[PDB]
Amino acid sequence: MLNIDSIIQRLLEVRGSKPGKNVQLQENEIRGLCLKSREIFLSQPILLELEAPLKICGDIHGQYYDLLRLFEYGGFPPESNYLFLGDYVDRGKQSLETICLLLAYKIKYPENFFLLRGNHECASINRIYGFYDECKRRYNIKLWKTFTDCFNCLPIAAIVDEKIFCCHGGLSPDLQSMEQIRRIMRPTDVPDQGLLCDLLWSDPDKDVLGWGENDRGVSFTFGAEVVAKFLHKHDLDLICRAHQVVEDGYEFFAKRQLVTLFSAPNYCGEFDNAGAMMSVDETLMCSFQILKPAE
Amino acid sequence: KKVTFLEEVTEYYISG
Ligand SMILES: [Mn+2]
Ligand SMILES: [Mn+2]
Repeated sequence: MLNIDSIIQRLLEVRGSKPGKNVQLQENEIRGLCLKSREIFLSQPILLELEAPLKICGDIHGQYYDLLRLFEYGGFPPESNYLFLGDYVDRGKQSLETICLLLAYKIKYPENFFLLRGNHECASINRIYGFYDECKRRYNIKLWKTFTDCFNCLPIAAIVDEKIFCCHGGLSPDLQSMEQIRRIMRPTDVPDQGLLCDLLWSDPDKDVLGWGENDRGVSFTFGAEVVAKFLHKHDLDLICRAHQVVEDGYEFFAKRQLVTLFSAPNYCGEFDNAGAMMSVDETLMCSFQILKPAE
Repeated sequence: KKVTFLEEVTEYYISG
């Protein structure tokens, strides 16, 4: 039995502190977030059907104080509805605080707050790129395994008002009907290839015609006509995805038929990129707020 | 409905 309000209050009370200040929840509280959110994820569709207005965010990668700023400008739940597109953990310094706040809001406002799976919500990846280390350092191995079982139940994609298709990575040459996504059973790991892999790993590329081998070493690239055909077959207007660092936080592809969102400013302290959040209003007019890193 | 886009982008700076 969670005291979700107590947990959220403690996560938010570090706002305004010198960036880097930790929240040390109890191990049992973090475990509780995982157990309860897993129930909620499994009870909801794996392909979400969402109604605007809402705000959509891309990668966070453990940049907790940047997540707090997103909420400060976007409005704290449930003032605004949110959809996050994955990659909550790794690389940044506070993956635990980040995923704990997101899971806590999912539990408190399960029909106003939504989280998709990214490719870093996968044990084979986040064992290496920082999350496992953070868990072992601050708590224990067992807690990391608990997060893994929770992540294995995240939904994979969302459609906003039957017009905006959202996922972390991108399209799949295997994908012909949305029913294929719906029939993916959870819990599941992410396979090294195939539909689920592509949805979390693939990228648009302006120089490819059709499908190409992705330079990442996983999945594919796809071109602008693949996007156009996808939108026409499924009666969609827009693909909204994340997964790539883009300099202004958002970046259009294929004459605004696809948009990439990335919400971790100055990623890894290397890229000097902005982070963006896309607001979708009830008429599906999309607008962008960006957080630009300054000295 | 139909997706449209606002031309005006809102920018915030994050010092530090
Ligand atoms: Mn990422
Ligand atoms: Mn990614």
